[PDB]
Amino acid sequence: MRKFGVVVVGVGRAGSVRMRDLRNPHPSSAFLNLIGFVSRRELGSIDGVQQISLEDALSSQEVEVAYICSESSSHEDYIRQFLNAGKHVLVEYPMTLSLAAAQELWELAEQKGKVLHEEHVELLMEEFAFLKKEVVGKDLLKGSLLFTAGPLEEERFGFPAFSGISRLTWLVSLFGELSLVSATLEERKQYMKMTVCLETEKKSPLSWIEEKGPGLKRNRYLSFHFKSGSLENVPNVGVNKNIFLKDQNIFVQKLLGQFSEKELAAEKKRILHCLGLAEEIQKY
Amino acid sequence: RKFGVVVVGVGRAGSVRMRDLRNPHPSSAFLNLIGFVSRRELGSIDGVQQISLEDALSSQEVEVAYICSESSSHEDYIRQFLNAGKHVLVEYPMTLSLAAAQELWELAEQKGKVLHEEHVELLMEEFAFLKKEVVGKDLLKGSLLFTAGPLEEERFGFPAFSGISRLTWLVSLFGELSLVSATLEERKQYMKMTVCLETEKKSPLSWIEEKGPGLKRNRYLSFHFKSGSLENVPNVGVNKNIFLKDQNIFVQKLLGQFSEKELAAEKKRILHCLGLAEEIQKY
Ligand SMILES: NC(=O)c1ccc[n+]([C@@H]2O[C@H](COP(=O)([O-])OP(=O)(O)OC[C@H]3O[C@@H](n4cnc5c(N)ncnc54)[C@H](OP(=O)(O)O)[C@@H]3O)[C@@H](O)[C@H]2O)c1
Ligand SMILES: NC(=O)c1ccc[n+]([C@@H]2O[C@H](COP(=O)([O-])OP(=O)(O)OC[C@H]3O[C@@H](n4cnc5c(N)ncnc54)[C@H](OP(=O)(O)O)[C@@H]3O)[C@@H](O)[C@H]2O)c1
Repeated sequence: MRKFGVVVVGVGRAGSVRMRDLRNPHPSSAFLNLIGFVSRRELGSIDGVQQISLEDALSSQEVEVAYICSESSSHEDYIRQFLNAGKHVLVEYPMTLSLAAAQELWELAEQKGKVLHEEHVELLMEEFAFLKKEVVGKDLLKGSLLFTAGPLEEERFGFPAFSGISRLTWLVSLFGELSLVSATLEERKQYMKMTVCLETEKKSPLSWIEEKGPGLKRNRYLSFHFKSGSLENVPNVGVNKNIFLKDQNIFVQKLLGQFSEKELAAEKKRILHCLGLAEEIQKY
Repeated sequence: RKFGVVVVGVGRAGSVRMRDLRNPHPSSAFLNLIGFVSRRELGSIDGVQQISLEDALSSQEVEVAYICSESSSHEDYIRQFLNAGKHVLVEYPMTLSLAAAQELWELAEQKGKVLHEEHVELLMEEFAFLKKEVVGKDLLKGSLLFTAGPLEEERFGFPAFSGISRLTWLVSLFGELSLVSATLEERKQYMKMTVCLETEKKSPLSWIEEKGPGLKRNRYLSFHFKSGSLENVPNVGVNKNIFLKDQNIFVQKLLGQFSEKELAAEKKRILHCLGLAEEIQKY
């Protein structure tokens, strides 16, 4: 059995889940081989997995795939280094905090012949499976999505339109490419609220709000209105199941060339579309 | 805006279905389990009420029938519910003859409803893996053995049908297959079916179903390619809601989320297998 060598860079929340998924038996994982991890800190060994240096990780012929799971701000730096070193790259969203940087990195992967992949577990959640099915038949009059959470260090996870690009990705996936009508932002040092206004190609208004402050329980609130009727809640649709694993599975399919050019292009377009809006929003 | 569902036949399959309908899941959000139908008088499984075949066919409220009874009665129930105007999900094998399947597909088509043969075996982790391993390859020779306990042929049918799941793997992994030969041993409480198939590129696949007492339900698999071989599926973890996952495909059909191209490819495959099961039963 021919397995790709993997190293997980940044052993945080995201990183731990990846290591655990690699180490447990699954179809995706059968094709991979976790050779070690890279951390800014001196950890030694997580689950019999050894720490290894950035230096030795880029060097190694054994290592063919880098999972970048560090804070958003360092993503761009690491992606570039691993692509230049000749490795395939999986990176958690947002892949970068600028459109131009994303463009450069895709173009580099393309040139170096490797897969670059922005993880999007939000598209694999139950809540979204349901919405994908509910929206199918419909023509949206107006709609709104609010996400609340605790404070987040912008110096390392970036501006909220980037840190919450997942919410945007929903709206884009559900309703096509969107354009920016306006965007306001309140800050107050440890609170913050971002109010965005988007339109769909058929010119119908979507509202997007991210609120982050202390005492705020991570939550999602959603309301869609169509010509046929409205949806005020997602109903109880059960708990999310291995969203990260599932994303690994898409990545391995890429490594194996199981997706079409048509498909890989649609995805690239979408990712850039969002990164761009995040930027357009941050300007306004 | 939920479809009314009734589960016909409360066995192992039927229990799973009712549990999955009762629990909160994306699929299920679109369905509404109205009742079940049983040859026996059960009363109420989980606050779900028993309802007659008669009142089940009558009801405007009931729009979908899940047929989960023994394979022998599938063809009977499918026809009745399709005639009564209901969409139909049926567990494999949908029928025990090619001809019957063709008629029932043609009936659904004419009545404008979805008919769906369940194939949870395509949703197993073991298959997820094979789907990826096979992708790059050119198969020299290959073999698949499945063992289990005895099974009443009068009610689950001939083994090529009761194990059409195994065939559906080989077909799904290696394209449409042809029959070169097929032998069968019996000693009444034991049985072994040895089949030989070829792929379009004319390379040999062996398929064996063994059923007898004291035999632990098991699968054994060996593929040889021009590049190398595969003697085991490695530990790939346990299966996860294969039935729910099938329901999901069914609902996607109810919402028309699949293309004509896709729905066609699936009908073709299903019939290709039912046909082979028949050609094997002949020989
Ligand atoms: N985890 C999720 O649920 C999730 C979901 C979607 C997207 N993401 C994305 O995934 C990336 C990482 O998110 P995350 O939630 O994993 O970030 P995190 O838990 O805050 O960890 C990020 C980084 O913190 C460093 N670190 C410093 N002190 C640490 C400590 N005491 N414990 C753990 N790590 C520490 C690690 O780098 P070193 O090991 O080198 O120090 C680690 O890579 C972000 O780009 C985020 O946008 C995460
Ligand atoms: N088991 C699986 O994992 C599985 C997987 C794929 C396909 N299938 C297919 O599922 C269909 C049924 O298979 P199955 O495994 O569910 O068969 P099963 O559990 O033996 O049930 C079949 C029928 O037996 C009747 N029955 C009579 N007495 C019973 C009792 N005491 N307890 C439970 N049921 C009793 C039930 O009908 P009444 O309620 O009307 O009495 C039930 O519908 C077949 O086509 C099989 O090929 C099963």
